[PDB]
Amino acid sequence: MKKTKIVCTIGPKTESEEMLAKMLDAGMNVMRLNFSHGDYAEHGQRIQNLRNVMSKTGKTAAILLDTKGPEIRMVAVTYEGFTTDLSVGNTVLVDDGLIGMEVTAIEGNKVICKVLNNGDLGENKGVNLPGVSIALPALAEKDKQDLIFGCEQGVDFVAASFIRKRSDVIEIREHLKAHGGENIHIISKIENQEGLNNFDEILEASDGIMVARGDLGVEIPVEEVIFAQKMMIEKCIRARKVVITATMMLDSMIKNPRPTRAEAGDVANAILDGTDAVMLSGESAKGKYPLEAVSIMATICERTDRVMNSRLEKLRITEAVCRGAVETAEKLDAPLIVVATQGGKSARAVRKYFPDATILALTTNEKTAHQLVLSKGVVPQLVKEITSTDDFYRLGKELALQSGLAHKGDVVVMVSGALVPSGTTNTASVHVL
Amino acid sequence: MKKTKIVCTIGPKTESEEMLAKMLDAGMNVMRLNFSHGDYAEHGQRIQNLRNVMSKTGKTAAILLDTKGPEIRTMKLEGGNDVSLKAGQTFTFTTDKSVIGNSEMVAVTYEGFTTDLSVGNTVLVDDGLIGMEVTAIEGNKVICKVLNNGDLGENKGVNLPGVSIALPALAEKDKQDLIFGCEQGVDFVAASFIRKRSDVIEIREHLKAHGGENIHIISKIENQEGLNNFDEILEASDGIMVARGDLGVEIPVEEVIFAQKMMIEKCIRARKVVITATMMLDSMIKNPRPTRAEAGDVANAILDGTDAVMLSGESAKGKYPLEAVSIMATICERTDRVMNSRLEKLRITEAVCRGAVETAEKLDAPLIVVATQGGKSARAVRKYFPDATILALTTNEKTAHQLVLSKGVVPQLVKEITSTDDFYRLGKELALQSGLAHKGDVVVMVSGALVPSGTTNTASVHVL
Amino acid sequence: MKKTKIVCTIGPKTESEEMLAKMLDAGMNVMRLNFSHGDYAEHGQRIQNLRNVMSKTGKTAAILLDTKGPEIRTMKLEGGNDVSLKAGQTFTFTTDKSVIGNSEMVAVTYEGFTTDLSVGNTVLVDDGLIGMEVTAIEGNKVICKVLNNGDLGENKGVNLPGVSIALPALAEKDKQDLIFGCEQGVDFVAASFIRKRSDVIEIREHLKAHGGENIHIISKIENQEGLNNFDEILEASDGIMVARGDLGVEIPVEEVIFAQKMMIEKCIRARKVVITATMMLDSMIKNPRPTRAEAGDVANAILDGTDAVMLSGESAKGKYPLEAVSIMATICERTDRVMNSRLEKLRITEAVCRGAVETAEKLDAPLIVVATQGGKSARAVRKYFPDATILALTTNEKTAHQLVLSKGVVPQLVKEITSTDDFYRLGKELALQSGLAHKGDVVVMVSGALVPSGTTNTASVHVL
Amino acid sequence: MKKTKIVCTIGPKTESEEMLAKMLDAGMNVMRLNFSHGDYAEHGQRIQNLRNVMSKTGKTAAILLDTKGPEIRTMKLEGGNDVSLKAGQTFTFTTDKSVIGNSEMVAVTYEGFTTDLSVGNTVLVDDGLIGMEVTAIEGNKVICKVLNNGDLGENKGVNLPGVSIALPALAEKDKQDLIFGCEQGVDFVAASFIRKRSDVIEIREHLKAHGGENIHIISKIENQEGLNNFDEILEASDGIMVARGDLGVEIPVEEVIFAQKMMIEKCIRARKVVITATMMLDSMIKNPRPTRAEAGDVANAILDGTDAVMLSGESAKGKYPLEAVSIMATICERTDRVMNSRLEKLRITEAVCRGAVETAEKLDAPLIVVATQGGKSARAVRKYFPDATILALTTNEKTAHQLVLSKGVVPQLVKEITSTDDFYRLGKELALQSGLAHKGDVVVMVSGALVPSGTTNTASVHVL
Repeated sequence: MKKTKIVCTIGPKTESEEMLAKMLDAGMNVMRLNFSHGDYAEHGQRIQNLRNVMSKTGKTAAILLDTKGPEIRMVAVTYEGFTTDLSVGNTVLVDDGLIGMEVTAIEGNKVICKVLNNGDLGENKGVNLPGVSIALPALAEKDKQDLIFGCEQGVDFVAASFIRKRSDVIEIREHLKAHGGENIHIISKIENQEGLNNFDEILEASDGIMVARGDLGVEIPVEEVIFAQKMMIEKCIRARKVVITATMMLDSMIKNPRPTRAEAGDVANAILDGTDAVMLSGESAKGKYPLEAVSIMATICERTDRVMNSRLEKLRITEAVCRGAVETAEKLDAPLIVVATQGGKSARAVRKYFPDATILALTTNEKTAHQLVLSKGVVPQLVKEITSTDDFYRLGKELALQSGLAHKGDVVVMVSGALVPSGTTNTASVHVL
Repeated sequence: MKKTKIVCTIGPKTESEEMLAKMLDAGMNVMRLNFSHGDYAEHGQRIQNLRNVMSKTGKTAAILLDTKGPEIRTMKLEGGNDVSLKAGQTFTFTTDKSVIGNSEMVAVTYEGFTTDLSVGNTVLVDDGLIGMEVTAIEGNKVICKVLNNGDLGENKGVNLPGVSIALPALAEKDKQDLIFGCEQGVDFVAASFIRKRSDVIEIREHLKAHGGENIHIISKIENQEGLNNFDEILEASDGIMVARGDLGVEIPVEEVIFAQKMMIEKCIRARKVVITATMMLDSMIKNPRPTRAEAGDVANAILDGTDAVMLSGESAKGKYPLEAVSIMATICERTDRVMNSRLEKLRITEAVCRGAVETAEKLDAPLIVVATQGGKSARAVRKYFPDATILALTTNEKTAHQLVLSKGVVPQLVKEITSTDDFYRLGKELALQSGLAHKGDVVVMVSGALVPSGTTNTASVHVL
Repeated sequence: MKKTKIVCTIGPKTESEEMLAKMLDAGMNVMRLNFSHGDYAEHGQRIQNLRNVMSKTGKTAAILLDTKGPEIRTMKLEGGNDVSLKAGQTFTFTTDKSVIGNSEMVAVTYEGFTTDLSVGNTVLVDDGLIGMEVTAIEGNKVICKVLNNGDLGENKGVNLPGVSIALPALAEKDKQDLIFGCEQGVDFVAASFIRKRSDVIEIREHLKAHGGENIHIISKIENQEGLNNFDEILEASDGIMVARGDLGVEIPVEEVIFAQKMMIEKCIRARKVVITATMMLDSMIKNPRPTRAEAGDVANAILDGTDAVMLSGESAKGKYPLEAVSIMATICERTDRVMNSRLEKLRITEAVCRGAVETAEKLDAPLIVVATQGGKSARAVRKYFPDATILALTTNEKTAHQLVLSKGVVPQLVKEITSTDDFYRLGKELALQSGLAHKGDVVVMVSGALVPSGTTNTASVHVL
Repeated sequence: MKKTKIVCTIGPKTESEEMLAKMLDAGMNVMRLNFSHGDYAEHGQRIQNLRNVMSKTGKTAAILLDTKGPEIRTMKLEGGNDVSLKAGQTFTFTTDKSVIGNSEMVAVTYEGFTTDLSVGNTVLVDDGLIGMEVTAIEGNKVICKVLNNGDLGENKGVNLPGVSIALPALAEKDKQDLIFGCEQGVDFVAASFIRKRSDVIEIREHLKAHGGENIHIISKIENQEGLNNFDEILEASDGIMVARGDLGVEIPVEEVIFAQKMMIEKCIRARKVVITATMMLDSMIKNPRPTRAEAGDVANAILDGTDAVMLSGESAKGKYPLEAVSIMATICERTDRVMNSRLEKLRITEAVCRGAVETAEKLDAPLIVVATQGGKSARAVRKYFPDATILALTTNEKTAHQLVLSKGVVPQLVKEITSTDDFYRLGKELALQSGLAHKGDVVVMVSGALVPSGTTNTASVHVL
């Protein structure tokens, strides 16, 4: 059964309970909500329906909120500081890369440029200032209400748009914490050369990364974009942080109930690079065939996961422990690695080595039972309490057999923290069911 | 410099010497002649031109003749107008080549469309535009049921999943194209729609009848039968062309990457070339820049491990053909750059050619000089993805051109090589001459010695 | 500090408390009681002196009772006068125990001497002093030709190299000695002349009979038959004593090293103690420094991988016992200090314990703390030759004592460990208080959880 | 069968063509002439005797000159009677070679005794028989306190544990020995008591002045100074002899094995021969079979990786010199048999030669044919302990001689090789001819090509 997770952007064609239950069945794991449209009571109801389908069925799913972030769209440009922040020689581009201009003069409220290439300029096009740094907040007074709605509803993840550096992340995170959303994970969307160059620092600040290669492409040389993707997936796998692969996934399916062979290859290679999750935007949100897309997407995942291997080859404790747990599991042919988590780090720590076995992750934490839904190959499980290391062993032996994920006489490797604080994974323990 | 080779389909937009020189200058290595169109006088000239440029410049290049192969076409419609088909509708295929079609029925060029197809099977028209499962067969008719909405034009292609189409390996015309190619002396022949071992042997027997015994046969796997017979098809051929677009029509979508990755992997093991072909930078037929999706697709096939990536319409008829070769070259360069050598029943040649590459690497040699007759040893070194350029010395002119298709090899025609010490002596003179290395560079040299041409058996480390 | 354990034979010149305490200081770990000698009253006070030194000092040692064994000896000569035998002469052994021998004939204590032997067989008398070849077995006579000049004394040992001897597993006195062994509650019994599995089973039965079921049987391999059946013998035993001198008078000399190395290796694999025993520092029976060659042979046996090295008469009855222990122990520390862990069907215990050592090494842990009931999981950890010391906590005393014989384990006896977390709390307390580790140090802790005695399943890492 | 080589000391009881011939049959590879004994006529005849046997049989051997070397000895006693020294007594050595001593004073041969020694230093006399500690040095007297009881005889050896002695590199008769050594064209010279690089540089200059520039210098490491300077000594030597007995009287016991194994390790890595030399089978001087412990000591020295193992008194002045060679050789065959290649700063020869052994093993080659001018490539391929035999081809007869000492090489003097292919051609003729390999065997062939003497840069695989 598939291991990599499917994020499905849900809008009004798909928000019903009956569809949401269908889409969970087809392999949806996370509802993405893209607040570049809609009204709050609509969205608020879109959440409740999923949360109803969840009670009604026993399925887990996570909720992820998208923020739009900063934009810049003789023509008239939205951004008043355009003239300040641009510089002589700079390369402006309009309409996702279509026309490139080089800045010759800026006088007053005017950036006068020389057009470098032919193109048909229209209404409301994108302006990209590659290199150039923009003084717009990561999170402007306008998208901030989106966030607050998000904390209020208690979404699991926030994907933040147009992240260019550490500071940006920290400013999304200081917002959330101002409103009770401190336990909400931030996924940073690298959509530009600046964010790209600042990735390692964007990565230490965030909880994950959304690889938006479409957006990124506009800004950097084509022959660099896959390599950006691969690097960022690899850097995320190492850090133990979720990474979604997001843009241009199965786009044809907004018009067709079957994907291009080049889309499928492109989704399969991202999974092979090592993602946690693959994303469906309009295919599930606006298009004519949303349940078709989730289902083909799920067969691509399943077919791809199932040929992939484990990945075992200062040195840290959690790293030694969790690498041994997976090495030992596969050695002993265990179907499962059963893990105790508070905030998820150690289910994430095990997953980093791409286990054959399923991670069944026991938490008493609700947010982290949901959040873990976005981690590759992980099945979260909310438990009432784990009182001791032997209790954990005893409980997880019950839930493993009970899970149907293993049977009597199966070997199961159990991973947890014992006499340590939350941050750490420190003991591994093999058991026969 | 780029190690993977670029095969460019030359058309009349590119066939000139001044444009062919530019293409060799942007990074084209192999000229593909698509005999699904054109004529012998034209292709004859396209050949002479390249041979002229290669003479004019001193560049090397290979010439690949692509066969059109067996097809099933639907034929003509009433008044030559497209008809609109619709789901659940009965449609019917007729074997009568003079029945003109409408939205109820067409005729198909293939006389055994019934004799072969079977009640229940899938029929797809215009490269999978329209799908249809069979519900009956009677007489000269395949009575079908239409599964989705489309418009049927005239003369469309028919893809018959599963159906062992008993069409022959060589078309009526295909034989005369092959004969043209033997006469012209082309280096490779890429043969379309290879379903089994016997299909290969039928092209090889054809070429052998005509002085083509030394021509390499690149089999195009374009359907499920060919896939299922890959290992045997590969034992029989000299290389493989992965046709992704074609296979995409023929097999489930989630299988194609894996059909590609699987075929490239086995080609490398077999020491035979592999071209990754359809659906590369097709957008560049209208656009002077590629998709991010396209440049990505290309990079992943180089990373999978191809020898060569192929330009079709983008260099044959597209509006921006020199741009394709250049961005296709920068993608190559960029990708090879970050690739590693892969070193981790005995075979003497595997043994020495793996050592010689592992040593090159440890000693930081710029070059591996290899001595070949038919290219095997240079192909056997290439199998471990050396960092080092393989400079391969031949006295055989054909295998000198043929070798231009292999990854990161640079062929060089030499007068004779008289002995093992002479090889070492001559290859150092040419290694310095090549500008691929310099004084005090180490150079591993690979060759056979007191052995027949099959075998590569000795290696030698030299400081220039 | 040294990791390989020293077994010291205790006799009357070193049996005192003051001396026992010095030797414990020098490196003694195990007191061997050789029952070739002494009475039960002596060995009893011997055992008592050591127990009082352990009381008074908190040192732990073990007590290993070494049987004398069944034997074939020659018996009494005319007048008690040694005789000189000549190369080539005839000589006869007689099963007849009444015959007072001379220059032509002796009696041997073994009734089955004619049965066991064969024409062509070699008989060695007095530690291979004299050899002879069997020329005819007639009646109660074995008639031989003398292979070399030598002097026969009374009551000499006989070795039948290559021959199976149907002597019993235990001499009569041996059975009477073993019950004393049970009474006294010794930790080990080393059983002499072990030839086959059945011998070991017998011995186990005997001890089991007298409440001695927790006493470990160390099988002494002293000849070819025993070497032949070593695997099935090691299976039935708790460990092995490699008696090199005996093997050297029984099997070809060039074989004895590989006998030693094979048996230490299979003991390590089976997770069972091995003692390297005879001919260690015998020169120190007379001198206060060992030979160069003596020092090398001990060192090589530790590098082979023994748990323990043995002193015999040079700590029991020699003139420099305390110097023997000391230099023995300096060879020990010197050799241990340069050995490496050994990390490279699959079981749970082996998987866990090898992860324990491997992780310990990676994380620079001074200590691996194990909780044992019967000693196994300390021995399972010891198999990989860790750099860390193994603190092994038991509530079981006999095992706390037997674990003293195991390479580089520091046993220690505890009230109780109630749970797995209790274990990790307890072992950190004792790890710090042991002075083996200090605050900041990592400590890998190994145990069994929700499993019965047999099994080591879990492992935790902690910083002190 | 065996690969490790045997140096045998030839003395009176063994010097005859009949004897030497059986010696060679039994395992002898090198004749050691020990120049602590015997006039030049004697050694001259032994030299001739051996060269006769070789000629008359086609056998190869080498001849090695073992210098006596510089010494400190005690001198003459009153009336020439042994004096018994008592522990705690005062005892003085005098630099006055006029004095005739007794139980309180002796003269020594060494004038620098007083200089080199220090209060607190240990003096040993008669191979460690009596030890003493310096209490004061006054004038030409080193006043001591005797450490243990013993009879000092006359003309006894003195060892100064850990003291740098400024005796010269060479004794006066040593120089005259080395000149005879040159006239005789011996193949090696094992120089005695080598303690710093400058000593070797001297011995080399002496041989060079007498036309012995082709003679290899084996440095004997006999004390702590030699050991601390072993890296630069090894570097200026062609090889090493480990004098264990002497190291035993000079450095801490527990340290001697390690000194051995270190020095064997470093000679392997350096591609220079190493001989393990003293106290191997000394018991066999009086006895026809060796000791268990002696057998073990030889086997371990072989597993450490020696080229050669040395006999002394056993073959020179023993009772059973041919018994000794035989069991030594059985010990060799038996141990060599169970050892493995060692495959697992970036240089050419090391790469080619590792690859060759590496390739030979993969392909199971019985044989590696090497072409050598001064033996280096034989010694380079030997470094990895190939399973295969090295058949080493030279036109140089000295190296064909010296290569006799290298582990598992079979020297072959050939009339020429004119090219690399000429090599490959001849190496198969000889490989088949040699009975070592047979039709169908793989044979790996290693040489230099387009390179001067120093370098091994080409390897080739051939089927016979």
